[PDB]
Amino acid sequence: HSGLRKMAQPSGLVEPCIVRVSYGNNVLNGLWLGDEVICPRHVIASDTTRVINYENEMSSVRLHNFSVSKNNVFLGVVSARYKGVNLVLKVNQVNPNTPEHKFKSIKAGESFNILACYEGCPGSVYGVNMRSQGTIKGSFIAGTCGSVGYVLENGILYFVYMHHLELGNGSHVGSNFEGEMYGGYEDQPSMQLEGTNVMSSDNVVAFLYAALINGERWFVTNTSMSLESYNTWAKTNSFTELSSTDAFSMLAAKTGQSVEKLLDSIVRLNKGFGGRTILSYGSLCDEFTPTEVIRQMYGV
Ligand SMILES: *[C@H](O)[C@H](C[C@@H]1CCNC1=O)NC(=O)[C@H](CC(C)C)NC(=O)OCc1ccccc1
Repeated sequence: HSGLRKMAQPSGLVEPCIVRVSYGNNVLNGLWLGDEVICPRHVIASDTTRVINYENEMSSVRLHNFSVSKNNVFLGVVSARYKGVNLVLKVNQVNPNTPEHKFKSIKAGESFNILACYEGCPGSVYGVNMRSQGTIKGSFIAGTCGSVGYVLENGILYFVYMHHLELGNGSHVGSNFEGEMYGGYEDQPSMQLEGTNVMSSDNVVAFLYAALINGERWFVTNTSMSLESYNTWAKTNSFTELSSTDAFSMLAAKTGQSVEKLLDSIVRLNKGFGGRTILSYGSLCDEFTPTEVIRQMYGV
């Protein structure tokens, strides 16, 4: 009974890039790469608790009003441009600890790492999973805007997320480094709603395989459901369509349960667990990808 737990990738490369950026009373995090610092543009808003006119804020932006710092290092701001909802600051000094990196976007249902930082101090690291609506269930609180999401893929560091805001339902909204807010959300204190959650089927199947590997089998019966039939069902029950079962071959082989037996399990279990649990959860979990589960269980 090893169980199943959300893991992060190490944060070592990312920590030395974090700086503190402030403008007026606002204080948040920046990402210092080469001679550039990146942070949410709302750092410039004179009042972030009411609707913001960003065209009017930028016009009155005076560079000298920025304070960017790390340790005893105070960076000078030589210029500042919007890149979508991200503010981009050319500073007078190159970050000697800049790692080799690239930028990419995260897709619905994919996992990545958060380094959560409080006004410049990196404080925690934990894995997250992008929800259907482009949000994540982070744990962001006051001071953590500009915290950074990243993934390591074959020895290559990708920066993928910059944190911006929290929705009424406790879901969290961020941007990629092209300055597009994931899910299209605006960077405003509008009482925006997330929209309905569509659970990732691939991920829920991964999670059920993890439970089987761990010796929990109650939710498997002597019935299965074909991919096509399951997809017809998921379109009308807030689940994603499953395009292929190839992703799960290893899990199916190791557990002797076909993906199709687990599609049947989802349809039954979505109506309720009947008092029982699965890896301690009393409801379906879609936070782990198939790949995440295979590496964690087998190290492939
Ligand atoms: C920036 O650090 C901050 C992070 C929020 C604060 C608490 N949890 C978070 O994720 N972002 C904002 O304060 C943001 C500003 C833009 C909308 C211009 N406003 C916001 O997120 O309001 C929602 C909220 C605020 C305070 C507590 C709970 C939700």
